[PDB]
Amino acid sequence: GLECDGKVNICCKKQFFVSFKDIGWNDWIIAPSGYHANYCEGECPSHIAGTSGSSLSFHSTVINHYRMRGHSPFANLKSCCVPTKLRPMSMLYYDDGQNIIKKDIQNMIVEECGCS
Amino acid sequence: GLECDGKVNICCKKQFFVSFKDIGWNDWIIAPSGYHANYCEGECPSSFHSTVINHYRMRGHSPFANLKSCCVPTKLRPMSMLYYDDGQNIIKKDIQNMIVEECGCS
Repeated sequence: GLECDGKVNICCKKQFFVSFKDIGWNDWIIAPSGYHANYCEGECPSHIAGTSGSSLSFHSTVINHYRMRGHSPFANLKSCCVPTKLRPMSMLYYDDGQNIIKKDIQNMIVEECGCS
Repeated sequence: GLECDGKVNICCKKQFFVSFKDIGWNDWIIAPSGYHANYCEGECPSSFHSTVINHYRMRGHSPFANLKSCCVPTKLRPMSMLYYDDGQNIIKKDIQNMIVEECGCS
């Protein structure tokens, strides 16, 4: 996907450092202390609706069929800058099961952004 | 997530069938003849990742304060497709990101 930079106002990927101390979950999360989660933000004008960087999925291609030619409700449904690919991250934490757990938690890190 | 009925106002999956004959794609796509593509619709009012973003938005934090949460696909499934290629060979291939399987708030 696109990453933000000087003069990029459309949907793009930016950094976002998560501190577990800062949000008060350092009591249950042992490791890591904080990590690069990233995030997505910016305008989704119609000429990039549904895209994920320089790819357009098959699903997004069907939706754009309807949107390009103004069918309802697809002509109206807004397009939003959102993660389209995320990665898991190993975490060590206290869980209710009563104990300390290590496991890959899915969907922790934004790898690619796209327009819904 | 949820599946839309006509009652729940929160983000849910809307069932939506597409015929390839209908939209003119059946000259390239041999099989299947259509499928349930589905889509997302519904409010995202007041994912680990989305979770942490939500935390900061709820504080007055000038990064995420104005960042709107949207109803978007959170899982998509592949489907087996048979189609002609740019050399008119019949190709059988799993195509990814064909079906919206679940919807969530961003």
